[PDB]
Amino acid sequence: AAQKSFRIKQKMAKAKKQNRPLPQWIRLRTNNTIRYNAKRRNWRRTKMNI
Amino acid sequence: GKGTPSFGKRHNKSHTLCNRCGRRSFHVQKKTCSSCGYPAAKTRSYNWGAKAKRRHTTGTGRMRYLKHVSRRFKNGFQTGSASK
Amino acid sequence: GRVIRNQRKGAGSIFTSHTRLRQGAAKLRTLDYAERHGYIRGIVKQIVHDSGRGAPLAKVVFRDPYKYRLREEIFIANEGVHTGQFIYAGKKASLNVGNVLPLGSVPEGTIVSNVEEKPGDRGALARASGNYVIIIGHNPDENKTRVRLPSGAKKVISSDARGVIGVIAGGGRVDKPLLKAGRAFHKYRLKRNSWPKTRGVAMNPVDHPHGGGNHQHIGKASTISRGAVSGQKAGLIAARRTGLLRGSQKTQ
Amino acid sequence: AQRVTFRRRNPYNTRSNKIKVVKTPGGILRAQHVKKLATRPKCGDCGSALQGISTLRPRQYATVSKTHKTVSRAYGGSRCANCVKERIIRAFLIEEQKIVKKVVKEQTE
RNA sequence: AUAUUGGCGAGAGACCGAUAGCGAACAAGUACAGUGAUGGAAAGAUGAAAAGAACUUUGAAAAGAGAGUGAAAAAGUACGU
RNA sequence: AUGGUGAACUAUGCCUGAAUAGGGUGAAGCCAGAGGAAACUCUGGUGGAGGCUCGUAGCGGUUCUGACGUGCAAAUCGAUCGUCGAAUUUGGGUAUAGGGGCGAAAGACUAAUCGAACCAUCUAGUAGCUGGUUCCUGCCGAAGUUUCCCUCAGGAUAGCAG
RNA sequence: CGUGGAGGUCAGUGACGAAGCCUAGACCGUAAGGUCGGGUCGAACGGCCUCUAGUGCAGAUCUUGGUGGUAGUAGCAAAUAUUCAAAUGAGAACUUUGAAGACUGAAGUGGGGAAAGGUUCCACGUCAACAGCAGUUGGACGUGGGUUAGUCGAUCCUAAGAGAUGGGGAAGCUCCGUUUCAAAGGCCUGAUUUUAUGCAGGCCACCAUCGAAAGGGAAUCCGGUUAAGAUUCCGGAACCUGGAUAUGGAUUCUUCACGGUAACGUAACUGAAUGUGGAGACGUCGGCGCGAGCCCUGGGAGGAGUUAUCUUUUCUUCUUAACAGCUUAUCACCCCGGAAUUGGUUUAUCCGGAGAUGGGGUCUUAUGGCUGGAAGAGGCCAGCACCUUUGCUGGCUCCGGUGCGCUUGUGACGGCCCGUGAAAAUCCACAGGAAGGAAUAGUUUUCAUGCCAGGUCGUACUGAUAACCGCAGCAGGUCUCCAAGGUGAACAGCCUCUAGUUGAUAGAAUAAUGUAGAUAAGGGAAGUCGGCAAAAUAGAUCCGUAACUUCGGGAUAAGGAUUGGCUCUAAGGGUCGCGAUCAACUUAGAACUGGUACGGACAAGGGGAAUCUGACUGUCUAAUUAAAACAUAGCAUUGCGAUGGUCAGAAAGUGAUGUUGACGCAAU
RNA sequence: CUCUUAAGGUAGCCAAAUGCCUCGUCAUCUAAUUAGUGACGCGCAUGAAUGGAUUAACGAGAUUCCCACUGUCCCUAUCUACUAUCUAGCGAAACCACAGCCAAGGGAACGGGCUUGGCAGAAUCAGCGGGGAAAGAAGACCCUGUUGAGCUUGACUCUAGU
RNA sequence: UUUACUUAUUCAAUGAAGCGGAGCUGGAAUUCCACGUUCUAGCAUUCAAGGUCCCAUUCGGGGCUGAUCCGGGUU
RNA sequence: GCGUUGGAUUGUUCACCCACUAAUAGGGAACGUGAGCUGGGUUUAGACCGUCGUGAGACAGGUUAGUUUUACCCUACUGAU
RNA sequence: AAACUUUCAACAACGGAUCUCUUGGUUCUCGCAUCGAUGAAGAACGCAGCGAAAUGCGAUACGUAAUGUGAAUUGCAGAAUUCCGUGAAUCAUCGAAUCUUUGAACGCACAUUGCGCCCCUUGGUAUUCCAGGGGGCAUGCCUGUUUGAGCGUCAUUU
Ligand SMILES: [K+]
Ligand SMILES: [K+]
Ligand SMILES: [K+]
Ligand SMILES: [K+]
Ligand SMILES: [Mg+2]
Ligand SMILES: [Mg+2]
Ligand SMILES: [Mg+2]
Ligand SMILES: [Mg+2]
Ligand SMILES: [Mg+2]
Ligand SMILES: [Mg+2]
Ligand SMILES: [Mg+2]
Ligand SMILES: [Mg+2]
Ligand SMILES: [Mg+2]
Ligand SMILES: [Mg+2]
Ligand SMILES: [Mg+2]
Ligand SMILES: [Mg+2]
Ligand SMILES: [Mg+2]
Ligand SMILES: [Mg+2]
Ligand SMILES: [Mg+2]
Ligand SMILES: [Mg+2]
Ligand SMILES: [Mg+2]
Ligand SMILES: [Mg+2]
Ligand SMILES: [Mg+2]
Ligand SMILES: [Mg+2]
Ligand SMILES: [Mg+2]
Ligand SMILES: [Mg+2]
Ligand SMILES: [Mg+2]
Ligand SMILES: [Mg+2]
Ligand SMILES: [Mg+2]
Ligand SMILES: [Mg+2]
Ligand SMILES: [Mg+2]
Ligand SMILES: [Mg+2]
Ligand SMILES: [Mg+2]
Ligand SMILES: [Mg+2]
Ligand SMILES: [Mg+2]
Ligand SMILES: [Mg+2]
Ligand SMILES: [Mg+2]
Ligand SMILES: [Mg+2]
Ligand SMILES: [Mg+2]
Ligand SMILES: [Mg+2]
Ligand SMILES: [Mg+2]
Ligand SMILES: [Mg+2]
Ligand SMILES: [Mg+2]
Ligand SMILES: [Mg+2]
Ligand SMILES: [Mg+2]
Ligand SMILES: [Mg+2]
Ligand SMILES: [Mg+2]
Ligand SMILES: [Mg+2]
Ligand SMILES: [Mg+2]
Ligand SMILES: [Mg+2]
Ligand SMILES: [Mg+2]
Ligand SMILES: [Mg+2]
Ligand SMILES: [Mg+2]
Ligand SMILES: [Mg+2]
Ligand SMILES: [Mg+2]
Ligand SMILES: [Mg+2]
Ligand SMILES: [Mg+2]
Ligand SMILES: [Mg+2]
Ligand SMILES: [Mg+2]
Ligand SMILES: [Mg+2]
Ligand SMILES: [Mg+2]
Ligand SMILES: [Mg+2]
Ligand SMILES: [Mg+2]
Ligand SMILES: [Mg+2]
Ligand SMILES: [Mg+2]
Ligand SMILES: [Mg+2]
Ligand SMILES: [Mg+2]
Ligand SMILES: [Mg+2]
Ligand SMILES: [Mg+2]
Ligand SMILES: [Mg+2]
Ligand SMILES: [Mg+2]
Ligand SMILES: [Mg+2]
Ligand SMILES: [Mg+2]
Ligand SMILES: [Mg+2]
Ligand SMILES: [Mg+2]
Ligand SMILES: [Mg+2]
Ligand SMILES: [Mg+2]
Ligand SMILES: [Mg+2]
Ligand SMILES: [Mg+2]
Ligand SMILES: [Mg+2]
Ligand SMILES: [Mg+2]
Ligand SMILES: [Mg+2]
Ligand SMILES: [Mg+2]
Ligand SMILES: [Mg+2]
Ligand SMILES: [Mg+2]
Ligand SMILES: [Mg+2]
Ligand SMILES: [Mg+2]
Ligand SMILES: [Mg+2]
Ligand SMILES: [Mg+2]
Ligand SMILES: [Mg+2]
Ligand SMILES: [Mg+2]
Ligand SMILES: [Mg+2]
Ligand SMILES: [Mg+2]
Ligand SMILES: [Mg+2]
Ligand SMILES: [Mg+2]
Ligand SMILES: [Mg+2]
Ligand SMILES: [Mg+2]
Ligand SMILES: [Mg+2]
Ligand SMILES: [Mg+2]
Ligand SMILES: [Mg+2]
Ligand SMILES: [Mg+2]
Ligand SMILES: [Zn+2]
Ligand SMILES: [Zn+2]
Repeated sequence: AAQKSFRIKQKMAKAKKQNRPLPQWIRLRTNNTIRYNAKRRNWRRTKMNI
Repeated sequence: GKGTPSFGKRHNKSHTLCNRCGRRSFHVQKKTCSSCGYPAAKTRSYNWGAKAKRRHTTGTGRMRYLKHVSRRFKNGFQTGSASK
Repeated sequence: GRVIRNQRKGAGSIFTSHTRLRQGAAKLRTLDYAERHGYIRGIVKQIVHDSGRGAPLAKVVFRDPYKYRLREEIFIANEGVHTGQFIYAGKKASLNVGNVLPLGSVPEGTIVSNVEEKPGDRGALARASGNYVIIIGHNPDENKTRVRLPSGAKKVISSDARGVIGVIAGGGRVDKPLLKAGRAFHKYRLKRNSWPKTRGVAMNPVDHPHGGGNHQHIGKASTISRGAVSGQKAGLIAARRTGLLRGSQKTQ
Repeated sequence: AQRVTFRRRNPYNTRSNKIKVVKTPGGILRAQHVKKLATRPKCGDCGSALQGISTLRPRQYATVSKTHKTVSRAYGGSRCANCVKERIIRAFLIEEQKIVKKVVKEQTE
């Protein structure tokens, strides 16, 4: 809203920090079932619902 | 109206984040979480809501202390040190 | 099958009185030693309009007999009371318009207003604009005063109950046609949510006893027993008679 | 012509969001938010505006000297001169009448 | 002595074998939907070992054609059959 | 049926804010003048009233039964329309919760849900009713009739069949 | 007959290839099926005797998944519109730059915000997917950067309301109630300084708390600066609050100031409890006055454009913040004076022996002027140097006018109400007079100057025909501020300036049928349920206007005429001393003039005579019904005097009406 | 004078948004009127705040006539833009037992198939609305069910309250 | 059935402030009556001055009365 | 074989009348023909009346308002390769 | 005759059936008794050289201490190889600690990272103002302590 509560801003900060692709050195680990970031969020696709 | 034109007026949140459970089920005007019942002392749960109980029950978090209680019992709640 | 409107009124959600702009409860002074034995003189500071009330109110300032300070009271102004007028309240006060006297201290035929039903309730009777109570007699033994109320009822009150000499100001108010739904709207906007009124015969059977039918009609007698229950008391409750009133009032 | 914007986040024309269009030394038009105007202090007896009293918002009176808020008379920045004079005359005459009433009571008994 | 679809620790089965078996064999009460109470998936398998195709060539490139690895590429991560 | 969740839509009250060109008409009040024996009539100005009126923005939604009707859209688009200064429009805050609310009343509205919302559970609710009911071959092989039934699309009973 | 699993057995088959799968190849069985070969493949599996079942599918609008024909089909057609060239690139209708043509046309397609979103902002790299064509571009992808506050908000106040406590109810989850049937208290200080506290002198209370990013409210502006932040950074210049403080000033020998007849003035100029008053603090509409900004316009000092011709011309720059000092109003008030021949006076008719007019004064500082801030800033130019940071050097930034103008602020008024249009925090003042107070000196941080500090959270961007909601990059919906020129009554329509955009898949043809827009001889509703649709009318000025009527209307009734352009004429004003000078539009008339056109586009009533019906304005079936339905004012009936009427609640020491009281509330 | 159960339709108003008969009768309006209007009234079944009669003004209400006006029509024609069309790119859905030429016959009494005839030649494009008893939806009408629900009432059985 | 009593119960108010019974003073016959406020939009608060007694001194402090007593039943 | 009409009233089929005409014959085709239209009537939900019903409501009685969806497939037909 | 259509086969597609796998589920049995104001369960936010998650943890943050084992961890980087050692490890064990903001949740509030009060202390002259650090302040109830209230009430001076 541009006048947001600190709680909201903290949640947005966490969302920004976790808005990234999978680290590439994962997928090199020994067993590594993980293929991609399946929890990736985008502002144009799925809203955080606060 | 009542369909697409009415959905355009939806910009006022009925619920916000709950301090106790963090679910965005804290009704702003009722000042009551629809999910966990905050600020009631008891946590809201119902025996008809078995799935909700399972969602929020013990073991669904990290059990910061309860997870070690069992090992402490197995050792008999000892108090000293291993004493090389 | 549905809770009817008069039933819904009792929950007091949207049917509470709109009291924001009101000046405060219009009450006599608390019945104290000064009024019980002598009199106390106050001053009429303002005569003001009360939202939702036809009669004007008089703000009257008295000295506090026990502490150095002023106490403002909200009387209902009697007609002829003016700002800067000295008001005398008590057993020993004079028989002048605006004074507050015990009912037993005034002669028969006195016109009073804001009359206490019981001594010290600070005014219950003859409070609406233009209304008044008439003192019609005293019974000194077992001290009581017989009075006539605006409705024409005769009431026996304690002789220590107080009233303001005169008639409530603002009389004749209902003589002017409202002339307009908007004027009724603005009248009730400052009283309560009782307007406009949908006729029960214009509703469906679920909504009202009078609802339904291939014609608008009550269907059964609109006179309803006093012993009827909530949801049934629509129409003329416990009516002794109906029809255009032809004859005299004040039944003997 | 140059058009201006609100300088606060309040976008509504409320009583506390009044603006005036001023020209700056940059040669450009800009909104300047204006405080609500002050009401003159008023006589406690008649309600008329008190002569000689500065007209400020309530808390501004804490930032000015006593001279701006008072008048050198028996009721200063509380009652106007005519109301004070009426108080003088009423007090004197009523006290004199009290003396007269007392002596009349004493000489009628 | 009795109860025990919860908790902790164990031993088992003429049980099911990834549309089955718990909803969930997998970052599953997850992703996601709903204002909300709630609702709630899909999704296992290269190969013994990445040895996951050096290098050449065509193409802007993705890629192709060779070459090569491998028991097998009629196993090329769009991977057992 | 039991226990919960909703007034972010909308209905209504409240609290606090905000919004509404330009015209027509020309009410009270007021000024001057004329006629008249008088009583009093009459005239010209002034003024700027009204849930007045034409008509913007707005709010609404009449008709084309126009467009579209696998849509731009689970209600829109165009033209034509009602209304447009008060029972006006509207933001935000607040209150009223399901046999309950709210209703200038249409059984309307109460989150695309209303002649009783939504969610979960009771619940795999019951169904004389509809649909389906999974390999082969061999042998035998019907009934739609009797009686009783709150029975007449069902059953019991006897009969027919293995 | 076949399937999953189990006991037994064939010391069964098998990496020299189990199972599975494919196979118009072979064999057996009537059949369910069984067997073999070939291919594929890779780790298990089978015959027989028995055991056992979640054991056999074509269907159930079956379930889940997958796939077709339809079909390269329907279609990708609203929002006026694109074009040329270059650059980049593998590739350009779509990217970038330039050019051109257009549009939004200030009630924006502009500039900001509120809710919401949450990084979408910005840069670099970059195109697999997404942008229903494309793509080198992007709100995409990858990686990073970015949001700076004592003064702007939150924070604080209370509003409708929400809600603990004390109590009461409820089996209970919990309900009521918000000052109540409560022993509900901190702050002053005599004295104490065995310790400024306990004992102990003495002052105040009918009560938690939450509730507004639009209400209330302490205080900040200008210039510059970034890729992206700015009332936050930088530079300068202020202000408020809290605190600490020392000088100067003031005051005092008549201790707590003087002056003015007064209204009141001031640099100050003691003041506790307690009390009182004010501010905070309030509707709407109408005209009028004033201010600001804008618009229009003259002269001049610059820059630019046009220049065949004309144009002392067209466009553009010429600005001044918060804050501070002096000064400046309407209203209001004071002194003198005593008014009928009543006068003063507003657009609006109010005022005066309760003291007018008049003369002279006082005040509020909205507001304006001058000055400081501050020209050093910003703006506009010119002459220079220029491999960089880029730097200079100078000049000018001046003086007017106008108004039913637009927007906005404000003042004094007036109209309206059975409507009279918040609260609290907070700040000040007054009354009072507790107390403390001076002479090799006391008094005053409401006078000036000086010192210190001002935390926390938000701050980017969009705000919508792509950043919100609507399944989406959806023709829908979603609160608000600013607002140029012309025409014109006008925020209408139409054109333009600033700003922004040029985005909607394209190309080619021009069949039918469509959708949208038009026209039509003669007739003129014969069409049709029905004039549905369309047409006709339309602005303004002048003339003229019926029935009926509640006397207000009907009414723009009806029905006529005129309207361009040009050249003139007349009338309507200010200021100064009849004259001088200055100034803006509105009205009326006349001549002339033309393909008799002229509200020339745009814009813009069809009218009349009646019947039914509802009085009117208003309201509803969001998404098939707008009506005669509902409401309404008016009328009438009903109950009720509070130990009450009507109505809530499971109950309550519980509620609504009720901050009420029959001119009321409640029910029809 | 009576009697049904008290009274017995007054003032008004009407084939009226209330009149069956009914397109009532009379007048008028028209060339012609089941329309309109004005009358009439033993009025199936008008009528007095279940308000009667009337009413100026108002109305996106219903209705008749007239003037103007017109492509509503006689009776059609023409023009513009965007489609449709063709191309590049992009690319769905409904629906689908199997499919798609008829006549008659019989047949579950209206065949694409069966019988008998007629016939019958690849692959197709734009249109089109005869048919596919075309699509859309387990007919909403109707009946049945010992299936409900909303609503009503001296139904049966209860119940808050009082 | 009508009536009394008040402490149960019930209602209401107030910051539970003046209630009940006596008394002093005056008037008039053991009884009765009276027993601080009414031209005026002023003011009314500091244990109240005053009177009196005590102490203790330079500041002053305390008691009584002013303002009757009794019952503690808030009304 | 060929034609068999224009109108007033009514949603109307029917009826009736005016008028022209050679004549204003009768019928069928799913009482032809709604993915051809239209929607006046009938035939949901709004509303009014009268009669009936205690009432909710009823009326083959009157009245007013009331969304008419899809072809691009196959065939048929019209034209075109 | 092609094209087209249809059928079959091969190869290639589409798709993910079948088969074989199985650190999962399901059911049965056996044993055990241990959450929390010493702050639980749950939530929010953080923490790694390079992590978005899962898992672990809490500013001592994929962990500290202790004990055992005895040389790893491993995707890369880095470190170490004395590793005949109080010593690797994402090891096991686990008795000592830490344990942000919360949460029954406790100074008051909470749609605020809002607002107090007390004590000790430090800095700014500073008991009073501002700031930093440390420690505190919920409610009901019980026992006790202390200080009190009531002519409820006893005795005593009187
Ligand atoms: K009824
Ligand atoms: K002053
Ligand atoms: K409009
Ligand atoms: K129902
Ligand atoms: Mg709805
Ligand atoms: Mg809400
Ligand atoms: Mg209230
Ligand atoms: Mg009424
Ligand atoms: Mg009504
Ligand atoms: Mg109705
Ligand atoms: Mg009922
Ligand atoms: Mg009834
Ligand atoms: Mg009806
Ligand atoms: Mg001053
Ligand atoms: Mg599974
Ligand atoms: Mg499988
Ligand atoms: Mg929902
Ligand atoms: Mg697989
Ligand atoms: Mg192989
Ligand atoms: Mg709301
Ligand atoms: Mg109008
Ligand atoms: Mg529309
Ligand atoms: Mg249509
Ligand atoms: Mg279509
Ligand atoms: Mg209905
Ligand atoms: Mg079953
Ligand atoms: Mg046989
Ligand atoms: Mg059957
Ligand atoms: Mg099995
Ligand atoms: Mg094999
Ligand atoms: Mg085959
Ligand atoms: Mg293998
Ligand atoms: Mg089975
Ligand atoms: Mg099958
Ligand atoms: Mg079958
Ligand atoms: Mg199927
Ligand atoms: Mg399927
Ligand atoms: Mg196409
Ligand atoms: Mg289209
Ligand atoms: Mg377009
Ligand atoms: Mg360009
Ligand atoms: Mg335009
Ligand atoms: Mg334009
Ligand atoms: Mg960008
Ligand atoms: Mg694309
Ligand atoms: Mg592409
Ligand atoms: Mg490139
Ligand atoms: Mg990015
Ligand atoms: Mg501020
Ligand atoms: Mg409560
Ligand atoms: Mg608050
Ligand atoms: Mg504010
Ligand atoms: Mg910015
Ligand atoms: Mg600065
Ligand atoms: Mg001086
Ligand atoms: Mg004068
Ligand atoms: Mg404005
Ligand atoms: Mg910003
Ligand atoms: Mg912005
Ligand atoms: Mg914008
Ligand atoms: Mg969206
Ligand atoms: Mg003009
Ligand atoms: Mg024509
Ligand atoms: Mg013509
Ligand atoms: Mg004609
Ligand atoms: Mg006709
Ligand atoms: Mg015809
Ligand atoms: Mg007709
Ligand atoms: Mg029309
Ligand atoms: Mg006319
Ligand atoms: Mg007329
Ligand atoms: Mg009406
Ligand atoms: Mg509708
Ligand atoms: Mg409609
Ligand atoms: Mg009505
Ligand atoms: Mg009659
Ligand atoms: Mg009749
Ligand atoms: Mg008639
Ligand atoms: Mg006709
Ligand atoms: Mg009657
Ligand atoms: Mg009737
Ligand atoms: Mg209307
Ligand atoms: Mg046939
Ligand atoms: Mg036949
Ligand atoms: Mg067929
Ligand atoms: Mg044949
Ligand atoms: Mg053929
Ligand atoms: Mg077609
Ligand atoms: Mg067809
Ligand atoms: Mg059926
Ligand atoms: Mg059905
Ligand atoms: Mg039966
Ligand atoms: Mg039932
Ligand atoms: Mg037919
Ligand atoms: Mg058809
Ligand atoms: Mg049709
Ligand atoms: Mg038809
Ligand atoms: Mg119809
Ligand atoms: Mg109907
Ligand atoms: Mg009846
Ligand atoms: Mg902890
Ligand atoms: Zn919660
Ligand atoms: Zn005064």
